[PDB]
Amino acid sequence: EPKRGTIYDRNMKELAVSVTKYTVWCKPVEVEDKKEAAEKVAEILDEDYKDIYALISKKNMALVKVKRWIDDDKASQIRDAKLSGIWVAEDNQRYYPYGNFAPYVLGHTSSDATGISGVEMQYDKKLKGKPGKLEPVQGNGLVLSIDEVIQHYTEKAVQKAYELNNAKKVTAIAMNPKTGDILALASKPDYDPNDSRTPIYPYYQEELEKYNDKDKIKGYYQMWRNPAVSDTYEPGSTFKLITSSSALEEGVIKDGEKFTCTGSVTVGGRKIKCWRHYRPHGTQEFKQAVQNSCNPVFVELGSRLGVGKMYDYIESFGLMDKTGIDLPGEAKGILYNEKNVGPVELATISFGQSISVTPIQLITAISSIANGGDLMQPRVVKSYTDNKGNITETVKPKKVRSVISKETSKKMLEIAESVVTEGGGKIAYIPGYRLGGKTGTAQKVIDGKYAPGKYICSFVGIAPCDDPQIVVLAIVDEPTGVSAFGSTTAGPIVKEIMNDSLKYLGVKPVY
Amino acid sequence: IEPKRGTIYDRNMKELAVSVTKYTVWCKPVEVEDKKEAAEKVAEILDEDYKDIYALISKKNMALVKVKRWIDDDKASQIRDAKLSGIWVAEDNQRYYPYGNFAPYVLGHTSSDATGISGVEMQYDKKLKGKPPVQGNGLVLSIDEVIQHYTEKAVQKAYELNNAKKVTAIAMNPKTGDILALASKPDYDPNDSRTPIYPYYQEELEKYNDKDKIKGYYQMWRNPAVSDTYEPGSTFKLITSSSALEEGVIKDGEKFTCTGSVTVGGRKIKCWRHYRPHGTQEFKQAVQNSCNPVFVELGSRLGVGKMYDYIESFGLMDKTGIDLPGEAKGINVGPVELATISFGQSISVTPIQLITAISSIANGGDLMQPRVVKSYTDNKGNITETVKPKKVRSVISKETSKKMLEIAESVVTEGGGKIAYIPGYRLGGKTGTAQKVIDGKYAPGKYICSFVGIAPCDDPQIVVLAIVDEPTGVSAFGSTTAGPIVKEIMNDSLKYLGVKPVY
Ligand SMILES: *C(=O)[C@@H](NC(=O)[C@H](N)c1ccccc1)[C@@H]1N[C@@H](C(=O)O)C(C)(C)S1
Ligand SMILES: *C(=O)[C@@H](NC(=O)[C@H](N)c1ccccc1)[C@@H]1N[C@@H](C(=O)O)C(C)(C)S1
Ligand SMILES: [Zn+2]
Ligand SMILES: [Zn+2]
Repeated sequence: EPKRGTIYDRNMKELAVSVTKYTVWCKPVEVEDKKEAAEKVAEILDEDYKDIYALISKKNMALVKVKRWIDDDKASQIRDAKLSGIWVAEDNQRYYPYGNFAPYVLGHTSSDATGISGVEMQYDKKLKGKPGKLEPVQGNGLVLSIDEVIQHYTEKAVQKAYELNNAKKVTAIAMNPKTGDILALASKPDYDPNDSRTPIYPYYQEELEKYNDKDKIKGYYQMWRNPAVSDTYEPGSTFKLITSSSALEEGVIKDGEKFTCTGSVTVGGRKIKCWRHYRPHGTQEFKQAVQNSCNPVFVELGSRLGVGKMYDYIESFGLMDKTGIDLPGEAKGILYNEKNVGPVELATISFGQSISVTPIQLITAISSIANGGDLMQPRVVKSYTDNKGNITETVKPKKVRSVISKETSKKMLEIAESVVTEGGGKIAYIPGYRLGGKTGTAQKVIDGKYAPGKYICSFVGIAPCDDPQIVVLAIVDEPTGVSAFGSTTAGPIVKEIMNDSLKYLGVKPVY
Repeated sequence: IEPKRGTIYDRNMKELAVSVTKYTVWCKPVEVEDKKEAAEKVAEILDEDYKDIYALISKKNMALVKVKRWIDDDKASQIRDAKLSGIWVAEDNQRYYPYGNFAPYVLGHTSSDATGISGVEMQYDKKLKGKPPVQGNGLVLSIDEVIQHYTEKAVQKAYELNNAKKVTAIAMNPKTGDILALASKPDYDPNDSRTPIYPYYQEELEKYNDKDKIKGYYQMWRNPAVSDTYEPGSTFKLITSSSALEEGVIKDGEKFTCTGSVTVGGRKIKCWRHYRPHGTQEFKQAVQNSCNPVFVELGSRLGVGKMYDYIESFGLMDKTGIDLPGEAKGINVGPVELATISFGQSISVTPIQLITAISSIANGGDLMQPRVVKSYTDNKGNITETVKPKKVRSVISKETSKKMLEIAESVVTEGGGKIAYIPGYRLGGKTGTAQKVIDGKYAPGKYICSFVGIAPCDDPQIVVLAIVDEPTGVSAFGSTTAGPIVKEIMNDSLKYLGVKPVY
């Protein structure tokens, strides 16, 4: 079996490496004195007698693995023990040196070192070594766009929010909007790629004993599923950045136009309420309606666009199609067919309800607003290496299309900054770093229906808005026992990741 | 009449800088006998505000007033044909750069009185100036406009891709010391030398009060390739290696062992790749893997004495004497400084010093004076004199030169330079990554990445130094940032130079 190629972060830190280890094997029948062998092996390996005894006493199993991937020192003690029916064999370990880290990027391999999830699978052929015969050649390596420092800050912020919000799931993606490079992708609960079948979060512990042995592979695939690329969700008010960009690009907002909030608008015989319908926003300039997250104003902009223009921009921002991200099992969101869209559906779409997207779709779309209107193909793999760590080839950023003009982009970045300085994203304000973004709080869809007390809260951030270098999307899925708002659950995630990442990146503060 | 300057040509006699005859409208106010009637006519012809023209011709206290500068020949004979007593037109030559925003750090530009204030325009101001009208003598640059276009294109692409503070590339003919190309982004347009054409310069000029704007101008105009110093990083291992081999301190088939670190006194210098040490290495392989411990050992075997002699001999302590203005001269810790110096840290050079040093390795060991001016012409475009290639000294033997060219090729075929590999073209070179020295202190997340290429290594015809200064949002390594710049320039330039592929 040949070693797989090494997977590096963008600073050439090893994230996944094939290392030559030794495994302790046993044929029970060939073991003369089982208590004696168990005690010798147990002492060498530093394991409890009763556990090693239970392994080498096994019935009807002709060949038993006693312990995988022991170091050379302990493997030499086993050999030199000269025990019967007990031996050591060379065994390639697929080792992930940062452990419970970036599992939904890296993925993992089966027993035979075949990639079965994440980058390990997507680039299985590129990573595979060339076999030897009774010497093997290590496979070519990969350099990710992922930065282990930003990934750490992302994992840390997401793990904190998961505990604090007692959430079903917390997910964050950090993107370079200029290139579409993923800097970080974290979701909790997650798994350790060093031990892909051992749940390390109670949630997955409880989910794996709702399956019999025959069907446990289904529970494993559930735990290995990348929520950033495979799950869909109604994005809430973050989609108001899409509606705003579309409205400004189409010229449907007059300069100095005042929009009046009375707390509701009637469409299709239904009242669509402002969140603050008890205390109407009254007269608003457009900037102030985004700051206020005033639903009726977005209903009006949706109507001025109509179903056709609205669906053109949704398609153009990439929200009806896979992003083409180089990870396995991407979904493509859920949207009502354009020609069956009624007035109430159109009105809700205008503020991000009755449309489902992946997190990757939504961050990719928002990144085009932060990149002069250019939609980029997201990617995780930036470069290929030989088996000695030498770069052989690097991948160019791919511009898919211009969604909006440079002028609309600049106006939107000025509006996004004002949401964080003057509006509903104030919680995420960092002095000197010109953070912009938008919050969402959306009732959760389960089996095509809106369930009660179950929300998805999100915040998308862009920094710095004068020259965007990082976009962060954080999603808190079903926060429990807390103020369930985008600002209070997800805003602190984006603020922490932005604060730590911009200082790591050396972004100069401007006060 | 300030006479026409000499024309500046590329080496294929394409015009890069030429004086063109325009016309200026003059007034002697005490002879405009019918002022606002005379100023109504001139206002239309020149299309002026009817007031701005009157205001100028009705000046009580001036013997001569310039009405409008650099007007076209139609309007010149229109003004002559109106035969007003106090108003005429005179010739007035304008400097034009037909390629516009192209090799601005080589060409430079002039002030309104046709005096050169940067680049070749200033360095050769005397040679270019006309007789007071006889047009001045012209220059033929070593610059090739085709290779310059390949260099500008590669450097602009890298500037955008890497969101860098700056990208700089020099192409040199190692046999002659001739500069084939010198480009840097951001740069400026010598046709309009005070209007920033890059956001970066738009920002840096707005930081000065209008009164103090000159420090801003001279910052936009500064040629980073001759005036800016930097820490070369591992490209310096080509100097250290050449020096080691020339002194003979490397034994034939000697093996060097990497275990992630060395001990050069109590202080232990570690390798850059101590996570997976390189193990046992032929010298070739130490250079391919850029193994720091090996170059420390080589440094120790030379001593401070011989190291500093070789550095000086390669010209790295002295100006090159390139014929451009404002060249930087450039910038204690015992065996520890000696150790770090061995791979290009705590040592600062200009890009022109470094490419000149590497060029001597690629030219059988002959250090050459670099030059941008190959020939002089008359005022009619005939060549009168060619500047001879000037050897400064032999730094190493043809033997050491051949060994170093074999190693340089192996860096690109087998080692850290693989990104730049072109089938048939025998490229060699070395990557560098350094932390940026600012006012003497290393920063955080601030790297200068570089790649020096030599091709073909069996008969070198071109050396290219590419430097990406502060790449942003991307992996900061010589190979990924600077390697594609050299590859692109080498690919386009070797075909144009008519280098035959050998498979
Ligand atoms: C966008 O997400 C909007 N959300 C809604 O209108 C929901 N139907 C809602 C959920 C919870 C409470 C009230 C309404 C606006 N943006 C939200 C946010 O920015 O957090 C909001 C709650 C301010 S309303
Ligand atoms: C030569 O430039 C060396 N560079 C360094 O030792 C820097 N201190 C460094 C920068 C980034 C990461 C680790 C160390 C060696 N040559 C470089 C190159 O060829 O680009 C290198 C990164 C392989 S280390
Ligand atoms: Zn409202
Ligand atoms: Zn080493």
